[PDB]
Amino acid sequence: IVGGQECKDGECPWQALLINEENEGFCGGTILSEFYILTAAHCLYQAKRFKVRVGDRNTEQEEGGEAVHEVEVVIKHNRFTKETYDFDIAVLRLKTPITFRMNVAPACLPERDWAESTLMTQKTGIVSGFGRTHEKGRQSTRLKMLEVPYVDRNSCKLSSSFIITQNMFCAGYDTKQEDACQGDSGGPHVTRFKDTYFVTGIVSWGEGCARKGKYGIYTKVTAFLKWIDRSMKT
Amino acid sequence: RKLCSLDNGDCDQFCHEEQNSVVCSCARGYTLADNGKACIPTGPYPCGKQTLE
Ligand SMILES: CN1CCN(C(=O)[C@H](CNC(=O)c2ccc(Cl)s2)NS(=O)(=O)c2cc(F)cc(N3CCCCC3=O)c2Cl)CC1
Ligand SMILES: [Ca+2]
Repeated sequence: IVGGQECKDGECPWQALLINEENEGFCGGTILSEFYILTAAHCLYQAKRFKVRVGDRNTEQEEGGEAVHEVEVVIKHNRFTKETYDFDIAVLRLKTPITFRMNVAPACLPERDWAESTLMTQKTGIVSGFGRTHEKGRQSTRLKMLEVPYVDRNSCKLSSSFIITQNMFCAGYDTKQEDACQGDSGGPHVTRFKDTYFVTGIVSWGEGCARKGKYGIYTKVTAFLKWIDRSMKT
Repeated sequence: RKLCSLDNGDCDQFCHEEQNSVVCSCARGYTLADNGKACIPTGPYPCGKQTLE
């Protein structure tokens, strides 16, 4: 996260972190239930083997909310193409259940018709992660959040040097140097309604980070709600 | 605005206009109250709520 605020105790409990073979986190995630984690599809080609850590706020210091889980069944969208990043969605079924607590909680999956009319018409959303603090920078040792406004789809298409598909949406600022970045990838974009946070987006991509006239591109989770629902059985 | 468009039909969470009349539903880990509008947590740490506890 370039700029923004840091997640205090219990503020971003749905945040998951995918850690490679050398203990280091490479991607973000979202807790959907005690067995399931939501992430971007492109995170699967980052490393050959990974696990999921929950309740982390500091990569250096062991927190006490930290717990590591092994991924059992990896489910990727069979239409994900890495040339357009279309269908950038993946589901991770864990071997052992997640204990919900301080810093560890799931995020609600919304209903398709309601979210489009209610959550998508809200002013802002919240993105969080352990990503880069600058475009050229390094991973953040601390968990950070940012209030990202929903960007009009018409302006979203005109700013992008790449295709914006139906399964994507724009969020962020025009010039204000605040955005998500590399490492935040696959992390949570949640929207608040009556002090309850619902999953709306997955951190997918952006032309660099915090560039003027560019926005954060997020996987439109609402276009995949039936697909995720099917996954959360076996 | 009308119904679900006007103040979410007075639902805590999901709203759908089921025969003009508003019918509310809740996310997993919640249960619908007797008023049919509120969402009540099943246990500790339900989805969506910040765990300041
Ligand atoms: C593998 N990983 C590399 C880093 N990455 C990027 O999008 C980078 C840095 N920016 C970001 O990660 C984000 C910025 C804003 C949000 Cl939200 S995520 N922007 S980038 O220009 O360096 C970049 C890297 C990359 F690997 C892929 C792409 N894209 C963008 C979509 C079109 C095809 C493509 O390869 C792009 Cl634009 C996500 C994917
Ligand atoms: Ca820690």
